[PDB]
Order: sequence, then C-alpha cells, then structure tokens
Amino acid sequence: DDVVDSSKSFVMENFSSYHGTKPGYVDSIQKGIQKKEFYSTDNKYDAAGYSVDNENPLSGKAGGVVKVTYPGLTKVLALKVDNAETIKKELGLSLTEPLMEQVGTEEFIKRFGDGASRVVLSLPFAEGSSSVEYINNWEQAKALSVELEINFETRGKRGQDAMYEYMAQACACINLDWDVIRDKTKTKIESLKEHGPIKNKMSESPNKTVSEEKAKQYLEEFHQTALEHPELSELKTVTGTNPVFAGANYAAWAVNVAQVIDSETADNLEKTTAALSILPGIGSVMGIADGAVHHNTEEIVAQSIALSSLMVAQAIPLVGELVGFAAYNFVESIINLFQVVHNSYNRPAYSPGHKTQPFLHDGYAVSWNTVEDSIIRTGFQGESGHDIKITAENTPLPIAGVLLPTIPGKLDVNKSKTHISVNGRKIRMRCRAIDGDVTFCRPKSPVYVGNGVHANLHVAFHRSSSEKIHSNEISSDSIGVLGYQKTKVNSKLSLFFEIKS
Amino acid sequence: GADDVVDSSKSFVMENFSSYHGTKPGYVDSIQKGIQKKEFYSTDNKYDAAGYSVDNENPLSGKAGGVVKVTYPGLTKVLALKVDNAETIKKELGLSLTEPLMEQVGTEEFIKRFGDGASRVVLSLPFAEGSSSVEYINNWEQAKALSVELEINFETRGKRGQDAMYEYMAQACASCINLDWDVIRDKTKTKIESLKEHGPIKNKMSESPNKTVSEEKAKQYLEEFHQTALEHPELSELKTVTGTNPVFAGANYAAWAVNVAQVIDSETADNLEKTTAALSILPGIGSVMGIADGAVHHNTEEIVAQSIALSSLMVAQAIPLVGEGFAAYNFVESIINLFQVVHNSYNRPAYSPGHKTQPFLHDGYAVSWNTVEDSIIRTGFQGESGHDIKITAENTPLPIAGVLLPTIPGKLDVNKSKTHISVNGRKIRMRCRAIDGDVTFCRPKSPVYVGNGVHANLHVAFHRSSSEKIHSISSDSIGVLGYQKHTKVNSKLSLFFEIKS
Ligand SMILES: NC(=O)c1cccnc1
Ligand SMILES: NC(=O)c1cccnc1
Repeated sequence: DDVVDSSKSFVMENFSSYHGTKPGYVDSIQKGIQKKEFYSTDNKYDAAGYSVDNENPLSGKAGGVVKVTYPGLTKVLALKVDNAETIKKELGLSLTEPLMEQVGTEEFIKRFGDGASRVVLSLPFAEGSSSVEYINNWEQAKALSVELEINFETRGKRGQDAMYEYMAQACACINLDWDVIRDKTKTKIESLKEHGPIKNKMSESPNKTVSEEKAKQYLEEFHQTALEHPELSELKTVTGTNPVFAGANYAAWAVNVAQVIDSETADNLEKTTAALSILPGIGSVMGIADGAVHHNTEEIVAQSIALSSLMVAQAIPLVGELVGFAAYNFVESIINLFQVVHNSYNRPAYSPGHKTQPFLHDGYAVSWNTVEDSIIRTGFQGESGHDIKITAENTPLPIAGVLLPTIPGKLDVNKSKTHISVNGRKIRMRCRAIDGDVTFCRPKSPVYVGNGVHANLHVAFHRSSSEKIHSNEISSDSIGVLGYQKTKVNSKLSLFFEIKS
Repeated sequence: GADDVVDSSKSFVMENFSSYHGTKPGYVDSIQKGIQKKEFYSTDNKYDAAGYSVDNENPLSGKAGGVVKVTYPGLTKVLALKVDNAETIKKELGLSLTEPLMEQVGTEEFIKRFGDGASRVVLSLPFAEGSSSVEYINNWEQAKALSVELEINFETRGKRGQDAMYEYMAQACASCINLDWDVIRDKTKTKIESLKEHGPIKNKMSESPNKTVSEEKAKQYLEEFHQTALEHPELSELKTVTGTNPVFAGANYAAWAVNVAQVIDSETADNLEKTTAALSILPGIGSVMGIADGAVHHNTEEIVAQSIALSSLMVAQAIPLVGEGFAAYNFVESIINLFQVVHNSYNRPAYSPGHKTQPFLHDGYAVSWNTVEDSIIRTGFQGESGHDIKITAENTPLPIAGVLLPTIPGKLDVNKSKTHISVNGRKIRMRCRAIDGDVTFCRPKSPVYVGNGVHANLHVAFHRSSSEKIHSISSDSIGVLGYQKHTKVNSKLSLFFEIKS
C-alpha cells in the first residue's frame, strides 16, 4: 500500500553511501558501524556538512567523510512520506513496534526485500535538494564495510577550510584558496596599520565612548582614508558603484560588531561566530548583492576583510566594551561566514521569480502559484491557465498591467479568461498586441495590492496550432507584471517560465 | 471519467434556482423582458454581479447599470466542475470534442445524462481565487426560460460617479467601511472653497515661483504649503490623525502632489477615464487615503473630505511648479473613484500576511507557509506532523537566528531530530530547548543566511504523546527570528496557524 515510491526503489549489489563523521570518530568508525537509526547519503559533500564537532557546531573542527558499503544485495525502499505511523499502517506493519527495528527483521526483509539481504529506507534529503537520505537499521548496519573518503584534520588546514574547499568541488563556482586569503589578509592588515595617512586619521579619533552617529561619521572618514592605500586599490574600484559596498555600510558594519562583542565573547571563536552570525549588513563586507558574489577572487576578498578588520579595530574604543579581537577571532570568524554564504551560492537553487521562489522588488512580492503554473506546455491545441500571486508589503501599490509573450497560433492570450482577482474581486482585462511578440493586458478596474490586499493574476493561453514552440522562438523567458510608474517607466516584476513537452 | 472533472459533492438539483446578473447602463430595462443572446453568466453573489455593471467604454470610471435576479422555473441541475478547461471537460465527459461545451450542455442528451430529472443543467465554477462566490454558466437556449427581476438600478439612485455601485457593495459587510460619498463630496468642495480664501494660505501662494522648477524645489515649497495649509480649522481633525504615522506626513503629500502634476497633461485633464488611468498607476496613494499597516485609518466622512480637500489644493499648487482647474474637478472626481476601489478591497474577506499561504513581508525578509495544510496543526491523535515554511530575503544575505515554537504539555511537543532548516538544499539541524512560557526555541547548528538566490525551508516537526484534542494555546503564531537590531531584539517574522479537527 502506497507510502512507497516503486519507481525510485531498487535492488543493488555492493550498495554504497556516505556518512559524515565528527572529529574523534574518523579512524574509529572505519573499524565498523556500531550503535535506529544510522543515516547515510548518496552525496558525499552533503555528508561533509555533518562532520563538525558537536561541541562547537558553528566553528568547530570538521572530522571526515566515510564510504559505507553493504556486501551482497541491498533493497533500497523509497518512501513518499516520513510519517512513521502512516508507514507502519499502510504496510501492515505492527503499529506498536518501532519502524526501523521492524525493517531489520527477516519478516520485513522477506516481504519488501525482493530477494535482498536487507532493506534500507530512502527519503528526499531536503527541500531544494536532489540528494537522497538513507535510513539504515542498526543490526543490519554491522554488515557494512567502512572506507575513508577524506579526513579534514589530516589536511592540516585552519578553521573549516578543508571542509569547505572539499564541498566546493561539487561545482568544479566560487572555488577560493583560503590559505592564500588568510596570508594576504594578514599582510594587508599589517601594511595598513603602518601607513602615515592612516595612523594619522587614527590619532584624529576621539578614542573614547562616543555616540553611534558620531562613531559612524569618523569611521566613514577612516574608511575613505584607508581605501586610498595601494593594497586596497582593487577594492576601491569594485566597491565604487554599488551602494551596498559603500563606506557608510562598512561603518555601520564595524559599529555593529563593536557593539555586540564583549570580552567573554571576544575570547571564544564559537561565541564570536554566534554573535557575528546574527548581524545584518554582512553583504557589504562580503561584496554580495543582487544575487551574485562580486568579491570572487582571493585578492579582493582579502582586501575587504583587511579593511573591515581595521575598521572594527577603530570602532571598538568608540562603541565597544573591549579594552586584538579585530585581528584574531574577528578574522577567523568572518572567514567562516564567508564560506557558509559562498557554499549557499555554489548550491543549485532557483532564482527569484523562477518556480515558486518569490520575486521581491519595489515593495511588491510576486510568485507563480505552483510549479506547474510556471511551465508553459506546448505542442498541442487548446487551453492552459497560469496563476501568479501578487501582494505588496505595506501601503497600496498599483498593478498597471502585464506583458505576455505571444506566438501566432502557438501561444495566444485568451482575452476572456485572462483576469486578475483582488481579494476575490474578479477584474477582467483589456489586452492589446504591441510588438506582436508581446501583448499588454491592462485591468478594467484599478488594481492595488498591499498589507491585507492580495491578487491572483490568472493568465490564460490558447493554442490554435499543435506545433511545438521551439528554442530560439520565444521573445522572452518571463512574464512581465508592471507595477507603479516611476523618462517614465514602470516597476518591473518578472515571473520566469519554462517551455516543456 | 466524469468524476475527474465534476465535483459530485458540490452539485445539486434545486427548485426555483436563482442567481444574479450584472447589467450595463441602457440594458437594465431591456434585460427584464427576457434573456437573449457564447455563454450567459450569473453568480450566486449579488455584490459581485454589481462589479460587472460598469460602462464597457469607460471601465474605470463609467456609469453603473444595475443588477437583476434571474430564476429558472421548475427543477435545475447545478453541475460543479473541478477544472475550467473545455477540452478536458468535453473529453472526460465523453462529449463531442469538436463542438463548443455550452452548446452541448443545453441539449436533451446531455441534460438526460447529467440533469438527474432536472429540466436543464447549469455549470458551476469557483468565481475567483480568494473568493467564496460561485460563477454560473448558462446555455443561451435554456436561458430563455429565465424570469428576470430587478434587484437594483444604480441610475435611479441618480448619484454621482460610481457611488451607487460602491455603496451597494459595502452592504455585504453591514469591520466595514461604509461611507456616505454624497457627504464627502459636499464637505470636500466646501473645504476647498474655505482653504482657498484663507489669509495665511493665499499669502503662501504668492510666495510661489509660479513657474517650471526642479523637483527638489517644488517639493520644498509644497511641504511648506502643506504645513501652512494643515493649520486651517477645517482640516483640524486631519492635523491630529496624520500626526504620528510617517506615511501620512507632508513630505508624502508633496511627493503625491508633484507626481500628479508631472503626469497630467491637457488631454488627460479633460477626460475622467483618462485621468483615472493616469492616477491609478502612481505610487504613494496610501498617503492621501490614510491607509497603512493593513488598516484604513481615514474611515470617517469628515476625515476623508479633509484629506482629499488638502491634496486637491496641493495639486493646484504643484501644476505651475512642475506640470503643464483640473485640481478641483477631475482630480477630485478621479481620486474619489480610487478611494472607493481600495476601500472595497479592504471590506472583502481576505487572509492577512503570514496566514495560509499569504507571505509575511518585513525587514527585507519574505516568509510563508509552503501550503495551506502546513499552516494547520491537526489535533486529536497521538503522533507526528511536519510543517514547511519558505524563507527568503530581497537582496543581501540576511540571517535567520532561530525559531520560537508554541508547545503544550504532552499534547504538542517539538520533535527535535526531525525539525531542521534547509538552505539551498543544505540540511541544517537545529538545537532546540524548551524555555519559559510553553515556547521552544530552536537555533540552527550552522549559520543560516537568505537573500536574492538563497532561500530556506524551515521544517517544523510536532509530536503528540496524547490523543486528547487541543482546546482553546498561548500563541497562534510561530516566530521566525531574523537579524538582531533601547534593547537588543530580533526581527520577528510571524507565521499564523490554525488548530483543527
Ligand atoms: N551523518 C550523516 O552523514 C548524515 C546523513 C544524512 C542525514 N543525517 C546524517
Ligand atoms: N455580468 C455578470 O453578472 C457576470 C457574473 C459572473 C461572471 N461574469 C459576469
């Protein structure tokens, strides 16, 4: 009875999976799997993320990854739910005994093993992940042979560099040499601290608790002065245009750090990371904005970190409780946060306006209602409807209309089924072709969205031809929802679609 | 088959089945003599029908016809459909895939197969997303048997603009914005006349460049004009209610005023429909309407007339300073219509941010229950449930510090091992501890950041050791904590749930 996905289940000889292991168990675990649940994964880089010292999960040492292999035949049973009660129930299992202890018995292995020596349960690893998680019964797991994939400690590297440089292999991609960056950062911090112009600005410092608005002003001056050093010249150029990367934001960052780091915290890397990790504005130092990692060479990353460090040094006497943190634990900790965020951007992910990820802009939030909505099926005659959610954060903002791609016969707008519903008020639309690759639909009643007022734009397409829409044929890959008017232009809210079938 | 397109449970046979039809001006008398002609449309909701009665040539601001009640004699079958797709429906219902659906629906054959003894079949579809109304689709031939009665003629009410239509709709909600627009019109004109004579005001006017000037200089003048203007006795109340909320400050009135002058040329000024089109796509209207944070604050006839009277005066002053009479004529007429539109939205039942799948938008974050079912915590059974919350942010990396989960002794506990947060697919386990007041605090074991292109799925797992139904918890919300910002607090992102079963 179906809590079990047949199509993703199978039997396999020498079935292997991966298990991330904490420091102090790497050698130990190779001697065999001892305790039901023992977890493994088909993805060794995801395995790696489980290797960090449990006493210091944010910043601790990473242990390693092992490959575990069942000799003989192994049944991998893929499940559609992770609800043990449903599972115990739709498989005629005993609803009293645990699930995993049951999958280890011969009775269960007989009925679901298909001839295999044990069953291993399979689940989706995580939302937004295509990896797989295996749940193994402890008894059956004593059969596994264990082999070393990598020990991060034998690597001899600082912080969690070995773990992150490993994961970064998944994408062959931000693949930085953190050893190079560490040394360059150290060098630049030292060089900065000697510079005549900078030592001077420093002496212009009130060197005592001042108001936040004042410390910021000084730090903006320090930043401007420091950014003229030859060692930060590349950084001067790359931070030159984007508002996120401006001195004011470095200043706000330094001030913020100074405010939260006490002595107890300063003196411990785990506690320092915990405290830094919850601050806003880190994107300014990382050079991360608009969905891209701009600071993506060792040289530029090290410059930004050096600058930030000198600035945290300045802000401490100004707003800090600290009577060297800036050059020690602050550097070590921020390096960790760079690596966490870089790893995120390295992972396959849907961009705003793709699938059901919201597109967030000018106060609006819009999204395809479901994944299927974001798909425009082709190669048949007939209708399809596509729902887009629209709201705004606070005050009422208008929706002027919507730009829809068109192809004669293959994709026309159905003028009478296309509409926009505002808190249930159905508002028909007036659509007129422009380009002939684009139709513009305006609502026949004013549309506003805001806190408490949401809309569902329902796009209806009609296909007179059975011919498939081809690769180089669609003028755009997005639908353009137009917000308020602001040369006069409209706030542009994009939902990206895919042509399938 | 048929079960795959017809909703058996929501279908019925009814005697003297009635529905409503919105009729355009000029047809309110002619329609009462019978329904004649691809489909005839009606609805179970007479206020929704009202929305369809506006002059097609002037959709935005034209005259409203009326509403009629149409009744079939004897027995009628209402056939509720699960899909609105003609092809799917003709197929699964084994119809002629070549003829129009509604043509076939009106034949003897079809009526015998699906009418259950009724004299005809009417099709039923959800009226719209976010609405609980129903849309009826009627065959033209069969529609001939309909007797037609007047429900309301909006023209006999002989009121100005669309007042009669909107005042009728507001009856849906007996809370409810139910304004007398006749009084607002009278009060408005009366105050525009009073303000325009005032010594201090008339003065302030002659102090104006009365010529094309930059935007920053017109804004300054209008802000000044605003403050002077606000001290008039007749705008006394307005003075108090716009005192504290920054949305309502003079700066925003001037921004609005300047916006209106910039976009209204002579052609537009001379036409109400064109004026409403131009006005409807401007940002900032919440400043005039007094609408913010999910509430309509300007909800008395007096206070609305004051706000409108002020904006008009201000647009009048902005026109010589940044533009190309209209200020007291069409601008008033048009903005009145827009108030009525947004008011009607707020009167309509809708989900507030963070309820069901409506997103909660705050401090750069967007969070939402992933599906409706996630937002429900089922009760009255022992065992597990899981709850998915989408989390992202608009631009730079912003942290998620943790989550606050409501609990109940032995009725609802947090399953610590299943609860986790996945960041672009990286599954991050959580450290959860019960704190004071029946709340469990769970913080991630690796730092979490979200931003453009980085999203998370927070997966909350509850466990119930008792089968005792949960009776009327401390909170009705889950508190996702953002970045840390008197005292140190975290950004609060609330997801609201319902207890059912
Ligand atoms: N220790 C692990 O590698 C692991 C894999 C999957 C789920 N949980 C833990
Ligand atoms: N004119 C109408 O009342 C109407 C009802 C439902 C749908 N479309 C039009």
